Amino acid sequence: AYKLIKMAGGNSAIQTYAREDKTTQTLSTQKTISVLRNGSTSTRIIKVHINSTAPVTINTCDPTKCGPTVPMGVSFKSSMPEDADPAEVLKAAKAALALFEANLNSAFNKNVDEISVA
Amino acid sequence: AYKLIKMAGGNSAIQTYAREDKTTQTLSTQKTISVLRNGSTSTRIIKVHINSTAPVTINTCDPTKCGPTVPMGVSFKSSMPEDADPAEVLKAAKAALALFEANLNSAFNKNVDEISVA
Amino acid sequence: AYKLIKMAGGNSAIQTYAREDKTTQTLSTQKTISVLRNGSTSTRIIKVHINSTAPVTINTCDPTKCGPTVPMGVSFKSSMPEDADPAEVLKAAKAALALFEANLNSAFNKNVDEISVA
Amino acid sequence: AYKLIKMAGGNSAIQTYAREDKTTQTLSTQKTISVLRNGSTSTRIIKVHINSTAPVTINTCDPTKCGPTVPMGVSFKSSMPEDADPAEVLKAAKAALALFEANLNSAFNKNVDEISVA
Amino acid sequence: AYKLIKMAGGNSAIQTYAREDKTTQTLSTQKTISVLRNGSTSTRIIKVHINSTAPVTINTCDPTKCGPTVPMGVSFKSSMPEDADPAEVLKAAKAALALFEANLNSAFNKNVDEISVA
Amino acid sequence: AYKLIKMAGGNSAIQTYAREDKTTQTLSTQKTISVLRNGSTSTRIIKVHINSTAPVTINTCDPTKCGPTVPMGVSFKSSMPEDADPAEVLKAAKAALALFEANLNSAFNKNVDEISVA
Repeated sequence: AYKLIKMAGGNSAIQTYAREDKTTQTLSTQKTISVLRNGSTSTRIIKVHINSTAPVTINTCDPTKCGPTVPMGVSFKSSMPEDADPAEVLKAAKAALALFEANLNSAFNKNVDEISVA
Repeated sequence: AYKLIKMAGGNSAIQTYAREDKTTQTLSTQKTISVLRNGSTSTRIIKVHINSTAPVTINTCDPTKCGPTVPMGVSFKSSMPEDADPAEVLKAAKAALALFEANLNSAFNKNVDEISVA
Repeated sequence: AYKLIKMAGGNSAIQTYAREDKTTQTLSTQKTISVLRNGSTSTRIIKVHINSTAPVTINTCDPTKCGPTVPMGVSFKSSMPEDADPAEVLKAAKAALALFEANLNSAFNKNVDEISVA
Repeated sequence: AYKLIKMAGGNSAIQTYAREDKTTQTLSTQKTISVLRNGSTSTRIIKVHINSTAPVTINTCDPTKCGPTVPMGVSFKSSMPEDADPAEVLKAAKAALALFEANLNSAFNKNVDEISVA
Repeated sequence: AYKLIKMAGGNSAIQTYAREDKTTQTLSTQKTISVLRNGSTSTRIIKVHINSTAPVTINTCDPTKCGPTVPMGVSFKSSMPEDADPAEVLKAAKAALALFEANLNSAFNKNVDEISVA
Repeated sequence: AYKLIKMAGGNSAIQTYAREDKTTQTLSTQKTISVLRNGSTSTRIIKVHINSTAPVTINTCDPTKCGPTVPMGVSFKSSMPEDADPAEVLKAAKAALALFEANLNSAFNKNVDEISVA
């Protein structure tokens, strides 16, 4: 139960947030608009990028003597024509993620031959 | 209300599925392992990549839904050293996605100053 | 009966908005400052530029409204040295626009010999 | 309460007017027709240009000893396919202008995040 | 009593404001973050910069009564590592400012053997 | 409550003080005068600089528990022509400082659309 407050940042397109408790855990959201034209017609391509990271100490069996840290991260990206419906690709993506997020650190990729979407 | 069946493709430690009824909607899951060495210490880095896309007919002039197709896609990526705990990173990422999910196709960026979690 | 929301673009001291319901209709406002030096004296010149455009499907043969799109646009520009009074210039410009507004698309020029103001 | 009478001018496309009271305040209206063809089809592009200017003396704090003058100007431009409807782009442009015309000389561009159109 | 309205700036790191009555009187706020890497531990260093200026005109007698304009400004700067306590340096700075504030425009300075802090 | 005792400085333009309790916490006051020659009239320009700092130690875990020391500081600067009135720029700067003061050590910043001045 915490909240991520917006950080001072240089870019206007990117919003950066840090966790109130641990200002080492951060999150970043960015939106990009692109233009793709066929002949005379032109359509907008909206791209979203959300990145949540925190540092994690490399050495589990060490005495935690400020061992060099590696970023641990979870990222989300979205690219779609304006006013398209991501509802179904999101449902599918979330269903797939549910199979992995238990084993997101365990180097074990189960052979799944079909994924059921709710 | 549907299921993603593994497509008749060569497994490359990358598993690609298509939706049973709409085989245009696809989804891919891969896990890879890297080795990060800092001095004497070496640690394994688990990297998951899930992708869920469908084609979208460009909003066109015809009453019939006919036009060039642009891919729309939602992608989730995850990189962390083995046996780390991404619980809080995932929680924050999911809260941010909850904020931006309706606006994934909006072409307008909502300026929020804090993101409440858990 | 609608509002122009500022689009998710990088502010360049130029503000670009799109219409909320019809995001094809856009509008841009910029203000710039110049310095005009005549001999010893230097004065600041304020320059405003407002642009309001929408795409227009070319009048075509099909019953469906399908054809190449040409931009239609109305543009207002204003340049004056700082603290000047453009009240009367604006008044005359507005009277002229009132005369020509119905004929902005006419391909016929109305020959008027006087323009009444205020 | 004045009127702009037509001036002697050289061009037939451009109508030039001067104010009766001050023949230093002037106004000019021009209409241009262009042709844009796709394949066999061809369409007219009607462009209107209205420019209202007056000279203004540079030096406010001077004794008004015929200081060199700079033109202060307000301009309007219109470009659209023949028989298109500028009604909405005009409404939007006028709504935007209303925010600026108070501060047309004051070098201050307020951050406006949305413009309401009547 | 007045309000500092936010001006439209291209840079998102700096927020600029102008007084509603006098748009010549302005104020800028900027926060920036620096990383100080000591060994394998990086610490965050927060710098704040507030500036409040307005143009003052130096009247000099002249056949043509226009004199130059030079800004008068009050600036505040701050720099400290994250989660440090500025309470006491603020109190001391404010007491010194209290001594000098009356005489900011006066070119007088007297030896002060001690400054009493609240 | 404490007293800033005057330290013994070689330069007479700058007066330096140290807190009686903590001689590590210091404060400097300096006033300087500049001449601005416009034609045959020279005008006096008063600049004041107050600085209040103290050393803060960044604790970083290490086999040998000694971390580096970096200063935290609050700075005030002022510059204006003689006999000008800073009352309003001071009020505005103080209101902005009042907003940012709590968050001087926090790395958070939220968009503020206006600052209300007393």
